[PDB]
Amino acid sequence: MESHKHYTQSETEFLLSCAETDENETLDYEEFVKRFHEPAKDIGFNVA
Amino acid sequence: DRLVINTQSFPNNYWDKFVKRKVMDKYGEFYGRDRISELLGMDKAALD
Repeated sequence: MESHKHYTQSETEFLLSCAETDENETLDYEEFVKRFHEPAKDIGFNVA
Repeated sequence: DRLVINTQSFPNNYWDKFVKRKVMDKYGEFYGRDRISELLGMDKAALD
């Protein structure tokens, strides 16, 4: 998150909170993106 | 021309002697202040 340098601390912590993790304190980006990015695409296109 | 950036006399003939600091302002925030300064050959401590 902080190496990307496009994400502020607030956005980083919000993505942390929204992210779901197992007992290993680890998350899967594939699950994360399929859950959130694809749904937002078409509504964002409609708004644009 | 990879070398002319490290050269301190960058645009010696080109009258805009000012492009090192212009680039510093443009790309300092993301690519690392110190790393970009060392790529361009200038030194903040000596400047201050």
